[PDB]
Amino acid sequence: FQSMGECSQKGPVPFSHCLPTEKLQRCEKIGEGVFGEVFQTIADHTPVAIKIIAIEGPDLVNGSHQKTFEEILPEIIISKELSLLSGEVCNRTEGFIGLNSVHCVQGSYPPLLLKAWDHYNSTKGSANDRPDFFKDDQLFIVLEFEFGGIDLEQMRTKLSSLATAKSILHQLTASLAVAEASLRFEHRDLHWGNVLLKKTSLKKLHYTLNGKSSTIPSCGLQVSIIDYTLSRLERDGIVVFCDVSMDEDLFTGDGDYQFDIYRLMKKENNNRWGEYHPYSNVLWLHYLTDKMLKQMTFKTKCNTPAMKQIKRKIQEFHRTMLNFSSATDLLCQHSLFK
Ligand SMILES: Nc1ncnc2c1c(Cl)cn2[C@@H]1O[C@H](CO)[C@@H](O)[C@H]1O
Ligand SMILES: [Co+2]
Ligand code: NA
Repeated sequence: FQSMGECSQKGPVPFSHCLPTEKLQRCEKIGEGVFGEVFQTIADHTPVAIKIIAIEGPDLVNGSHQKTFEEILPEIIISKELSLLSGEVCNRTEGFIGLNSVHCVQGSYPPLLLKAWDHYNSTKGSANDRPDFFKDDQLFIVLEFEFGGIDLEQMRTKLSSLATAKSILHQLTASLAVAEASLRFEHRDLHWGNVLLKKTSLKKLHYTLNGKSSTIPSCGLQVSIIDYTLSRLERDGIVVFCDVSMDEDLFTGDGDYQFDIYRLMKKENNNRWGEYHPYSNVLWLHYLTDKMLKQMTFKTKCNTPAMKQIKRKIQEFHRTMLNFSSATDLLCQHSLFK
């Protein structure tokens, strides 16, 4: 059965099942990675994001081998578990992205998606191969997500002030804490492409951690965490994760603190990726705080002592947070969030 038993179709479906004519025609490419492609479209007046990953074939795609179904299952499972936290009671958060559906699709790549791919290449430039070489027996996983807004990297020059950065860090820490508490979750790849920002009219956002509800001032933005390709969690003691113990390349990057975080995770976990080490979530939050202070540039600087104090408190968070054991420890004990 398709979509984890929430679609009545059995066996692979064509692209047109997921992308009927008007939905396909409205696709625009919004992102990419070695994994594949991300398109935005609209259905029932509501934007969605469609992540398309080739699986099970022998061709290199963007320079790498395609995952098998067994290899892609963890991202599918984790996407669903994290989405479901929006509807839970004891441990509840909307800070992970909604998952609408997941399909296994068979076919060559739609010409209309190639048109969108071309437009992105012509305007932004792509690091990927044009995905025009797939045959009619090719399998894909198509994940349809809630549209989460714009990634923090693309918002480098677009945020109002460091007050907004504080909200963003609080939202991220709370979401991670709730997922720790519910699922013994580690994201493991929370670079600034994976933090999405969308406008909200809500003044406060709500979460529940181990039965205790609280709120976070939004500063007009709702944060969504995406991309569970490297993530880990467990349910009733059964662990789902990406075993990267034998990966060379993941640990040899340079030129950004991001690449150090991979090495620092490996140090923390002794290269045993099945274990639960929620300190990895602290390391990613440190990397994001570091981006907030060193790479983000804000429309309004910290011009008054009250704004300079927010800046100082974020600097203080940066210099103290590595002494906390988990996002839960940070949320519950760090002075930034009191
Ligand atoms: N649900 C989303 N809503 C909005 N943008 C999204 C997504 C996803 Cl998933 C990915 N992206 C974009 O694609 C890139 C590669 O994954 C990300 O960095 C986002 O820009
Ligand atoms: Co379906
Ligand atoms: Na969200």
